[PDB]
Amino acid sequence: VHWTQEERDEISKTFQGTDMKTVVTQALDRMFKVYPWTNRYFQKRTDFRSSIHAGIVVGALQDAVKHMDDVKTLFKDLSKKHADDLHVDPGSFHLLTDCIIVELAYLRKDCFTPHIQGIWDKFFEVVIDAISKQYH
Amino acid sequence: VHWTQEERDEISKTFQGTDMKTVVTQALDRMFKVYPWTNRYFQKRTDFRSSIHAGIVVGALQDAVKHMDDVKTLFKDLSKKHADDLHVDPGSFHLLTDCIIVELAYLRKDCFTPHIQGIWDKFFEVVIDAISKQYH
Amino acid sequence: AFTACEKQTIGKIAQVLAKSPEAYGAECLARLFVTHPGSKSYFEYKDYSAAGAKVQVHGGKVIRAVVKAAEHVDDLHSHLETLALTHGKKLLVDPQNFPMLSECIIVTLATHLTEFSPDTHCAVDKLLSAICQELSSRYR
Amino acid sequence: AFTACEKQTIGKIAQVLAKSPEAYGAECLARLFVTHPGSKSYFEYKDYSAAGAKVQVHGGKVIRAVVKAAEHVDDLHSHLETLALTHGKKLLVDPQNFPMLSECIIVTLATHLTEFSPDTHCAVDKLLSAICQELSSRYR
Ligand code: HEM
Ligand code: HEM
Ligand code: HEM
Ligand code: HEM
Repeated sequence: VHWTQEERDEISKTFQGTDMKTVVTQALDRMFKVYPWTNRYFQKRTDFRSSIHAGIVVGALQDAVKHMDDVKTLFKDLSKKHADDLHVDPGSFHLLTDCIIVELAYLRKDCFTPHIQGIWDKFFEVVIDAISKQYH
Repeated sequence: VHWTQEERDEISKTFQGTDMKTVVTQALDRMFKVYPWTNRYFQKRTDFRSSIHAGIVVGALQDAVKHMDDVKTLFKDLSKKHADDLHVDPGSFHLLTDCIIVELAYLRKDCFTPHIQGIWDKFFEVVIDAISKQYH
Repeated sequence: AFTACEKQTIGKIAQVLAKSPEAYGAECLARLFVTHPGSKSYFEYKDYSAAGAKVQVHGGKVIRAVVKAAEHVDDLHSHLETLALTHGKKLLVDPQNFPMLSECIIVTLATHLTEFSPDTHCAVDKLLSAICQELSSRYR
Repeated sequence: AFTACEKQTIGKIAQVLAKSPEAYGAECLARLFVTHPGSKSYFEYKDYSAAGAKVQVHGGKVIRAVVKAAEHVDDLHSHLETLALTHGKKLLVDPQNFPMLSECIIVTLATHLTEFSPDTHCAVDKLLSAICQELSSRYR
């Protein structure tokens, strides 16, 4: 994957000027309602909180944004953790990122243009691939 | 993509020791019956022949195997052809490769083991990605 | 498989889309063309943006059909039959594209609608899925 | 949705499968585990090959269900109702996995059957498609 400066800027700027923690919190809740089967992993953690989890997820994305050209190497362990430890079906990864795009769209309204959506789609595609890599 | 010694031989040995032109001819006929909408690209080609087209398709795959290390670069022009001139839905590429796998399995019967199928699956994944690259 | 609650949300959303079918539909298609370029393969347009005249006309045909389906939700199978025959027997559009467009309609609704809560999203996603399944039902 | 000729082919494939559900199902799942490693996340096995005992027990339940569905084609919605709820409400298996197994069942038949013509392939695919449709109908 190759990034243009405009794409880097759109992603980096949004993470520094938008409350991604809230966006991701609402994206998780949206996901649990539209794609109920994803609850599978959390109905077991009695003290699970969307707010805390979102913060943990945004902390990883924020990291991916800083090493955008090496997301695969950066997420190697996170990927192994999801495959071997958590046993998360990698097919569910896009259900969350797709919900984040809906929340970004809902937040930016007419400013979330097809072109801007394309940049985020591209970014989440790179993130899904990096985190799905260590599934053997 | 990194190919183990085992996969490189499986692929090359087959294109070598097997009648791949017949396999793809039947794969094409199989795709036209199982996924009827793929016929649209040949409905106006009055002189179309499955066996002729197959030799041409096998030609590119043979070239992809010779350059298994960089199919992406090799298929750049072919990808632009399918995208710009032929206007083939890239989402239809796997319908043919999936049928080639069914023909290989019907051909090798019990010798087409899950592990061997994985080799071919990864190969056609690399090929579909290479032929879909130039769609913008 | 639609409760009375989902019926009210759907009808309420069909009302909004009916106001300007072409504008909403054009935006839906533009997102699809940007996110899934392969889908451009079915249209011979010069402009694949929301402003394209051909995209506006097609976008409008698509949304109007969605609005009408939302109104005949009680009999989706008999209502979308003609439309299902058209895609599967005449247009021969690869069915793998239907769900792709459904997600772009969802994103388009989120950028417009004042309220787009998980519940509304779910009701709308359920209608589009039902519509996509009918449209893919007459290929073979 | 099934011509009288498709039900005959379906009826022929169901008898071949019913003879060795464990062996056949195990091969189907092994192929799924190799080509789509993510599907392994639902099972806690030590051996994911067709030689595994756990894989054969599960593979057996899966294939016998298909055999029975092949028997109840005239009303798949009613016959498969219970299994759909189990998948949709109890197991919570991501429905995206269903079509992936369908293709592995198809490859498995191709390596075993004496005759697997495109006509026979089409009838089986249509049956697997309908089963996948019903199994994902009660998630939301
Ligand atoms: C695609 C974006 C995602 C990213 C970047 C991400 C990142 C993370 C991170 C950084 C952790 C903490 C790792 C640790 O415990 O040391 C985590 C834990 C976890 N993730 Fe993911 N994740 C993503 C998507 C998902 C999805 C969609 C699911 C499943 C529906 C999921 C389920 C889990 C679970 C169950 C845990 C552990 C729960 C806990 O310990 O509280 N993740 N994830
Ligand atoms: C990934 C496997 C495929 C490969 C390697 C492949 C390869 C080729 C090659 C080498 C050509 C010749 C290009 C030239 O004119 O120089 C070609 C032509 C063409 N391909 Fe593909 N192709 C593949 C899949 C498909 C599929 C799935 C379709 C559509 C169902 C398709 C439709 C066509 C058409 C319509 C032509 C023109 C043939 C003619 O003029 O008679 N291709 N392809
Ligand atoms: C929400 C799903 C969709 C709906 C409700 C829908 C609806 C329609 C309608 C109402 C028409 C007009 C048919 C006529 O002229 O009688 C049509 C035409 C068409 N549709 Fe679909 N469609 C859908 C998805 C798609 C997708 C995803 C594609 C392909 C990317 C597609 C490609 C076409 C094409 C090529 C035409 C012909 C355009 C023309 O005649 O100029 N449709 N569709
Ligand atoms: C498309 C064909 C499928 C059919 C007909 C089918 C059939 C079955 C049947 C009959 C059972 C046992 C029902 C019971 O005892 O209540 C079962 C269990 C289960 N299925 Fe499915 N299934 C299918 C696909 C899938 C797929 C693709 C996965 C995931 C990769 C999956 C995961 C499960 C799991 C985890 C169980 C529970 C097994 C256990 O805990 O022992 N199923 N399935």
